[PDB]
Amino acid sequence: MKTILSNQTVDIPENVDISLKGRTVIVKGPRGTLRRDFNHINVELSLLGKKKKRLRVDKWWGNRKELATVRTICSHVQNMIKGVTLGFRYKMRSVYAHFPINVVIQENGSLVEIRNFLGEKYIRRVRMRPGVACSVSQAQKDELVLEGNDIELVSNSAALIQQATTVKNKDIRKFLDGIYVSEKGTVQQA
Amino acid sequence: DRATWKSNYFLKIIQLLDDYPKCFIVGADNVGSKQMQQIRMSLRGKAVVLMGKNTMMRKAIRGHLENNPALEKLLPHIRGNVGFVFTKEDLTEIRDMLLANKVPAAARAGAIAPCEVTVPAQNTGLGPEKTSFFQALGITTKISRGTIEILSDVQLIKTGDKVGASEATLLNMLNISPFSFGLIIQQVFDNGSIYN
Amino acid sequence: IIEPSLRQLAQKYNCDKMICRKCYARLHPRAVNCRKKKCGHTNNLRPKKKVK
Amino acid sequence: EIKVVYLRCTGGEVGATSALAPKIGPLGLSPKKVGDDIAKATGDWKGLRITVKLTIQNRQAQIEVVPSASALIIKALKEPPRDRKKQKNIKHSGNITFDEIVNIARQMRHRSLARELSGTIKEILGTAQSVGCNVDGRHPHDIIDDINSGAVE
Amino acid sequence: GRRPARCYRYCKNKPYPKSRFCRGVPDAKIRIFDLGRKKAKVDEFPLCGHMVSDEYEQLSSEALEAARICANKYMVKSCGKDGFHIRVRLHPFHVIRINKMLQTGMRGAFGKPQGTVARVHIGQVIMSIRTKLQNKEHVVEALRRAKFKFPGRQKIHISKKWGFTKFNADEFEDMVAEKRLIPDGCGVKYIPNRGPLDKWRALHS
RNA sequence: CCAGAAAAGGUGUUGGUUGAUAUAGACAGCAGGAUGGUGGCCAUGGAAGUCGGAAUCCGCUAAGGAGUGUGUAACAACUCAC
Ligand SMILES: [Mg+2]
Ligand SMILES: [Mg+2]
Ligand SMILES: [Mg+2]
Ligand SMILES: [Zn+2]
Repeated sequence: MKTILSNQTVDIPENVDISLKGRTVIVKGPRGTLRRDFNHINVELSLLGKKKKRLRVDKWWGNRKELATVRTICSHVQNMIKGVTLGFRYKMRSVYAHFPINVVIQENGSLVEIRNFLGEKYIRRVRMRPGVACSVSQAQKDELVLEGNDIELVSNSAALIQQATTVKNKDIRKFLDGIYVSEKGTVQQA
Repeated sequence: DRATWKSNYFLKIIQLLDDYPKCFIVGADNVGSKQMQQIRMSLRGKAVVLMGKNTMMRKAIRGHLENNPALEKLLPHIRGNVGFVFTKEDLTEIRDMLLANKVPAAARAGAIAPCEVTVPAQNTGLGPEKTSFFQALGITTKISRGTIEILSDVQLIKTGDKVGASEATLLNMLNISPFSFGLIIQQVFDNGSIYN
Repeated sequence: IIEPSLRQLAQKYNCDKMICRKCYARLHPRAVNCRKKKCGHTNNLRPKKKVK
Repeated sequence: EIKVVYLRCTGGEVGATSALAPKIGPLGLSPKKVGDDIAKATGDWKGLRITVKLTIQNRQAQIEVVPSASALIIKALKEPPRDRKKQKNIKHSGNITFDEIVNIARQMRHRSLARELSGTIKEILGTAQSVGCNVDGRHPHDIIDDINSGAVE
Repeated sequence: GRRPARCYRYCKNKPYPKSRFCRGVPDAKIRIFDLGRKKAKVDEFPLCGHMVSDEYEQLSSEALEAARICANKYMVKSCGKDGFHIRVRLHPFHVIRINKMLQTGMRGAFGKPQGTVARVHIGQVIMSIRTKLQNKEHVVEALRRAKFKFPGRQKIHISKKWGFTKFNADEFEDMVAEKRLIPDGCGVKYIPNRGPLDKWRALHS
């Protein structure tokens, strides 16, 4: 069948400010401003409540493969609200057996040179996609903190360095080396 | 089967409220079946302690309430892993014996820590071949008198930590477990009265 | 030689996967059928033989 | 400094396979004068599987037998023991009766890890079909004893 | 050296059996047709599941035996050694012919006997398994594993008949209490109201 | 006609049959127990529920199988049924 109506509301906290230019959303809060263009997804986005309390997305007459897009908009919007109010912090740790991985941060968070991975001399330069910052943390030996607003940029810049530190042409079940994502989370705890 | 199990649990909670008009509504949070069986086998001639589904007990109370109009003050106090204990002997002697039947149970690898586990600096009675279980913790040791000498203490886990697997087997080797979980009783029901 | 929680951190990205019997695709541990339409999203998986 | 240890020995024969030494050695005491004295202290057990606690001081251990219910019922199920030959399948047949089951249930309440005697006779009659003999019939015949025709204290 | 069954798969010829005219036929691959404890009464296995065919095709004797062993292995694993009765309800009678070349060609083309092949109709029962009423899933699973030894499309049908009888399973025990049916092993005997009544009084004695 | 395809599959999606269990509060999910006779008997070199052959019940129970798996020389440790 086609369901006649499927809707979900998203509660919008008091410190943050979402608004609509048609189908795209913009979010203004303490840490910054983050927009996203939903023009591929064919829904209705009402901004209801005065003092702007709820974002209600509803889809009329949908098959299940397009009713699946109803609450994924809610997930992207509330992930956006989390990234603007609180921000995102991916702490990914370096794991090695014999040779230590030397991570040196260049141009204040934007480039990561990874050295001595499996002893080899090839330097791995991975660039953070624009808006996230990598940093070697204190109170942990070999850790990389990726801070940003939006999870696609944060986790994608993390996945770039995790796909960079890869062991090829050898047994990946014995050679457990590389930097791996350890602790997903939040810059400012609520 | 399940339907007759539900229906005779109803009857064995009708009868045990009809004959005992004095109860402690007891929270059986994270105690073991071993410990509850040994307490229940100790306290048989004095009391009967009983457990079950809270949404079944509250409907049993709402099946009593047209006959016994005193039981509905129990209804806001039935949530959490919380059962009953019924007795006719006295009022606080069984409070004191539930506080005295506490047993310190083992630290499971994955339980959260209530309170303050440390180990004394001492020569154990383990032996030479069991030092790799100290090396996983990185505790600096010495061997003397044929067994392992702990040089200085270590507060290995804080108030409120996760108990790990390497940190769980070593305490089971040393036969020390400070985690004491017993019955942590919440309210008292005695003839339509509430005591803390 | 390696810290054990870091070792199991590497094992959650390199070891406890599923592999499809056909196509040999690498799948998440809570898998039921394969991701690829290469093999027809087929249903027979194996738990990725571990290291001895 | 009084210590408690357990050993699972095999009764009356002197055990050639030494398992006493890896526990009695690290505190220093002689294990081979302990193991044979345990065997003669058992004596009449002589063919069965027996756990024994040892209260060992800094000076001397004391020998006393831990009871075990499947051994206590099979020591009453008295058939002539098979020797060194150790052939096929010593499946137990014969008819034990209820009164020695009562006085073994006394030993099951000696250390009080059970409910009372009406429950101990049930949980030890379960051990009878664990072993393989019958009290003139099986526990499908001997549930209706404790149902309304009990011979229990 | 045996040809694939896609050659000898359709009911192409008139039925040509082992007889006074076709001599020298090699014996059939299958020769055992009942399995399990076939010495069982009608009373102790009520349930009966049929592998019923659904295309007018030709099944070979080797395929019959392969599916037989496939069901037998699974039910001696599952329902125990002595707790069912498998019956194969197709005996192979149509024999099949083979023209071998060694250069004569198609001159004098008439085949030597090669094998035996069962001819099956729309809705004919190929295998039937009689067991107790709680071993229903094991009947379904055993016949589903035995389907893959045959060509074509076969389906599974648990009958309303009491076991290997022609009588309905609900009224069976009523009729055996009312004594129109007499147990005589894996089958049952039907007693009409038409004999001399010395037989009636010998039953009612 | 006729110019090319099968057995087998799919948690793509759409209909249809049949049977379950669920406000006595289910299916996910996150958390807490998962115990005594007992390390049951044969058996094995060692088989403590976890290689094997038959058994496969009671106590206490809200509940726990003489055990679904990971394991262990074998226990320990984990996990599941419940
Ligand atoms: Mg190689
Ligand atoms: Mg060919
Ligand atoms: Mg022809
Ligand atoms: Zn696949």
